[PDB]
Amino acid sequence: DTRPRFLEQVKHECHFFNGTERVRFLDRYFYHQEEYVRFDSDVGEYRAVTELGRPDAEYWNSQKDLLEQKRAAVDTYCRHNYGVGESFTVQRRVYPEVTVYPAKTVCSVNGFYPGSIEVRWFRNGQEEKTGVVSTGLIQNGDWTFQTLVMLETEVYTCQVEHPSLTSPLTVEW
Amino acid sequence: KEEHVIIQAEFYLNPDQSGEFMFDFDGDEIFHVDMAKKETVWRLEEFGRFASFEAQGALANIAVDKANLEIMTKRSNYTPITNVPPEVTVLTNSPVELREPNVLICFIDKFTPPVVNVTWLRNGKPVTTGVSETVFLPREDHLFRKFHYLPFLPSTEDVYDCRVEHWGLDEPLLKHWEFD
Amino acid sequence: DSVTQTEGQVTVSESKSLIINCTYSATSIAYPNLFWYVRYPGEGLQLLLKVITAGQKGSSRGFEATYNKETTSFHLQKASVQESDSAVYYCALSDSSSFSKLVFGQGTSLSVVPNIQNPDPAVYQLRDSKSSDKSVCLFTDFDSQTNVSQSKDSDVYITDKCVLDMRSMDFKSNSAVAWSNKSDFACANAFNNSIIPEDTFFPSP
Amino acid sequence: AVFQTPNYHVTQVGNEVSFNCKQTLGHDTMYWYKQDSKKLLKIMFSYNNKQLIVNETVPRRFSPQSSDKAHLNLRIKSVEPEDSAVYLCASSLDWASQNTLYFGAGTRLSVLEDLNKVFPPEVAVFEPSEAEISHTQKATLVCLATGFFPDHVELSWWVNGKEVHSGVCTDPQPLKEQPALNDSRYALSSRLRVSATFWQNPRNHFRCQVQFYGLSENDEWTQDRAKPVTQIVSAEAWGRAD
Amino acid sequence: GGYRARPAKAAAT
Ligand SMILES: *[C@@H]1O[C@H](CO)[C@@H](O)[C@H](O)[C@H]1NC(C)=O
Ligand SMILES: *[C@@H]1O[C@H](CO)[C@@H](O)[C@H](O)[C@H]1NC(C)=O
Ligand SMILES: *[C@@H]1O[C@H](CO)[C@@H](O)[C@H](O)[C@H]1NC(C)=O
Ligand code: NA
Repeated sequence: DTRPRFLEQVKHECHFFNGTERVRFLDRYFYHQEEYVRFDSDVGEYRAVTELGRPDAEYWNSQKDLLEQKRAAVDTYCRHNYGVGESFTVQRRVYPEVTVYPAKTVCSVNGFYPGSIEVRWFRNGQEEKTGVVSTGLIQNGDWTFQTLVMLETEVYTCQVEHPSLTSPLTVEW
Repeated sequence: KEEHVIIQAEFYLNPDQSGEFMFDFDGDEIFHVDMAKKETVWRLEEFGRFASFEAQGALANIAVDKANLEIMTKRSNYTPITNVPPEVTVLTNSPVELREPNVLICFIDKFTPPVVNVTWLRNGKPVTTGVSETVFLPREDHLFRKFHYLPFLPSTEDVYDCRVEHWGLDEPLLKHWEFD
Repeated sequence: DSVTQTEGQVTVSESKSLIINCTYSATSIAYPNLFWYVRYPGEGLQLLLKVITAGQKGSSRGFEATYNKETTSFHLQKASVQESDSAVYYCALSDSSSFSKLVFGQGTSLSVVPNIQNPDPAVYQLRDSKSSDKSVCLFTDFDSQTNVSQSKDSDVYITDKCVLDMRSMDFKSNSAVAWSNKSDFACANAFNNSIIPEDTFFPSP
Repeated sequence: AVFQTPNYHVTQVGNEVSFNCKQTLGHDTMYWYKQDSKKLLKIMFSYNNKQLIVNETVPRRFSPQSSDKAHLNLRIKSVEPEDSAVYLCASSLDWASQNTLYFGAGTRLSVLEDLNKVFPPEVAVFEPSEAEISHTQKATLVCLATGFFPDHVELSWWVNGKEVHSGVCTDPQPLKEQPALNDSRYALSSRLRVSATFWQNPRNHFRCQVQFYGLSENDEWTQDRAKPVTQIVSAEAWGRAD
Repeated sequence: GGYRARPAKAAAT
C-alpha cells in the first residue's frame, strides 16, 4: 500500500530483417525502466548501459563459454524461435471485414492481420484525397487489428488493400 | 520484405513478489507462463496445437530475476520505482448494432509498476460475467500495457464504465461508454 | 530418451582408421544436441566435440562426427588413430527444448595398440626380494597381435596385457604377469591357455 | 576448474556421507551425476543459482545443497548398497541444453554391509630375472598388491626417492582373488623396466608404493586385526650387482 | 516445434 516498489526487467530481443537473413540479438537487463547492461550481437560482448551494470558486464564477459554462447544466440535462439512460430505468426493472414456507413456530426475495417493495411476513398472512380480522417491502426490485443477511416463530402467506394488478399477489396455505398 | 521482432519479456516486482514471463511477436503475445499453475498459456488456443514450450524454464528465469532484483536494489541504495499513471481507452471490437453480440475493450497504457485493479461497471454496478484480461504487455519505453474485455449485447438502456485503480493515480480513473 | 553406441572394448592398431557407432532414438525430443565426451586414463570426463545444429559435423583432435538427421546417428571417426587416443568415449544427447540433461550412452573403451618393431617374446621367473620362496611369471616382449587369455582357474592369476614405454630408450614392450600358490604351478605352463609365439624364449633355470 | 571431495570413501550401510563440490568457471548451473558399477552415466540433480531445477526421480535419501552459485554439495542420509558408485560433479554456463558440461574428478563411494570386509593391501616386489638381463640387457621389476578391499588404491613407483613414470605399466583394473564372491578381495600388479646396468648398481633404490583408502580414525573397530585405515603400504628392493 | 527460452543470468555480487 504505502510501501515502495522495486522492479527488475529482462528482455531478450530478436530483430529480423527480411526473414532470417539478417538477425540482431539483444540481451537487455533493466532496473525499474533503466537498462543497466546489454549484449548486442553487433558488439559481440556485454556492455554496461549505465554504471549500475558495470559489475555484471565485467563478470559475465569473463565466464567460461559466455561470449561463445551469446554470439551464437542469433542461430540457436532467434532463428530457431522464428521458425517454430513462422506458420502462425509471420505467415498469419486474416482478411479484413469492411463496412461502410455514414454518421451524423466512415469506412470501418475490422479484424484483420497483419497490421500493414492501405485504405482509400473513391468518389466516384477517382480517389478523393481531401477530407480523409483516419483513426490509425488500432491493435485489439487478440492478434487482430481495426481502423476507422472517415470522409465527409454519387457512388462511394472504400478500397482496402491488405496482404491477405491478392486484389483490392471494394465496398460501395 | 519480412521485418519482425520477437521479444521474451520478464519482470519481477518487490515486495508484491509477482513475476511474469511472456513472448511477444510484433506487439502481440504469443504465450505467457502462469506462475501459479506452472503452465504455458497460449494467447490463441490454436497456437498450442502447432508449437510447445516447457514452462519450467520460465519459472527458473523468474527465480533468477527475483534474486537479481534484491542485488540490483542494493546497488541503487534501495531507490524505488517512480509511479506512472496509465492512459485508459475504451472501444469496441466491431461496429455497434442493436442486439448484436459485441465486446468492449478497456486498453490500459503507459504505466508502471505492473499492478492495477480493473472493474467493469454496468450502469454503475460491477459486472464479472464472461470478462477476460491479458497479462502485462511490454512497451518499447519499458512501461506496460494491458487489455481487458467485456462481451455485451448493446442496448439503449445499458451504460458501461471501466474503473482502473493505480498507485500513480490520486483517484480512481473511470472511462465511460454508452450507445448513441 | 535413449542413446546406443558401440558396446564394450575396441582394440585398434595405431594408424588404422576408427569408427565408433552412435545412434539416438528420436522419440519425445524432436531436435537434440549431440555430444562426444572422452575420459583419458587417470583423468576426468571432458568434451571431445559437439554438434548443436542438425546436419553439421564437428571435429576435434583428428576426430569427426556428423549430426546425421536422416540416419539419426552421430558416428565418431578418425582416419589414423594414435596411441594417445586410448580412452573411454561417451556419446550423449540433450533435449534442446528444456533444461540441459545429458543422456549418456554405455561408453566405448578404446585401446590403441602400438606396433612392436623387434619382438623378443620370453617367459621369465622373478623372485621376491623379501621371501625367496615366492615368485611370479613374466611374459614379455611379445608382438602386438598376441592375445593374453585370462585365467579360468581360480587359484591362478593372470593379468591383462600391459604396454610400458621406456622413454629415454624410445622402447615399448608388452607384458603380462602370472602367479599362483599351487604347488604344480610353473612358468613353463602358466600361459598354456594362451596362443603365444612359437619362438617364445623359455630359459631353463 | 571443478573440484570435489572426497576422492574415496568407505562406509557401512545406514551411515551418512557428505560430498562437496566447487567450480571456478563463474557458471550458474551445477550437476550431480551417478556412474554405477556398469559405468552407465545418469544425471541425478541439476541446480541453477542455488535452486533445484532437475530431479531425476532420486530417492529422498539424497539431499543436495547449494547456498552459493559456485557450490553444490550432496548428502546421502542413510546409504544403501546400491549407492556404491562414482558420483560426478559438473557445471555449465546456464541450463541451456547447448552448453558444454565441465566435470570433476569424481567421488568414489563404497557402501558395505560389513566393515570387517575391509582389508589393506599386502605389497611385494619381485626382482628382475638373471635370464632377462642376459637376453635383453633390460631388467623388469614386478610389484604385487594383493588382498585389498575395496579397490580404492593408487600405485606408484619410486626410484632413489623420486616418483618415476617412464618405464612403468600398471594394470588398469584389479583381479578378483575369488571371482565367485561379490565381496572378493582384489589383486593388482605393476611393472617397472629399467636398463640392466641401472638395476645392477647397488647404490640404486626401488620402491613400489600402494596408497590405500580405507576407514578413518573416526570409525570404530572391534576386531583383533589392525584397523584397516587409509595408509600407504610399500615394498622395496636395492640394486643387485650379483 | 519447441520454443527455446533464453536463460536469465545471475548478477554479480
Ligand atoms: C531477402 O532474403 C532472401 C533469402 O532467400 C534473399 O534471396 C533476398 O535477396 C533478400 N532480399 C530481398 C530484397 O528479398
Ligand atoms: C544510502 O541511503 C541511506 C539512507 O538514505 C544513507 O544514509 C546512505 O548515506 C546512502 N548511501 C549512499 C552511498 O548514497
Ligand atoms: C487494489 O485492491 C487491493 C485489494 O483491495 C488494494 O490493496 C490495492 O490498494 C488496490 N489498488 C492497487 C493499485 O493495487
Ligand atoms: Na579424420
